[PDB]
Amino acid sequence: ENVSQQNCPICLEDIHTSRVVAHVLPCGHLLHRTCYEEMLKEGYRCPLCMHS
Ligand SMILES: [Zn+2]
Ligand SMILES: [Zn+2]
Repeated sequence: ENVSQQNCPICLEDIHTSRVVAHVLPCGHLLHRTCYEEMLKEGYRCPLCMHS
């Protein structure tokens, strides 16, 4: 399984290490701008913490 290539669990979309487009969460996770709003809206436990 291609786990070496990251994905956005916030909405099952694509994601990459480049944080110029992807906003950095203060816990070190990346998500596209809109998804930063979506996630921060909930303030829920960051699922990305399971994958690194
Ligand atoms: Zn997303
Ligand atoms: Zn985290």
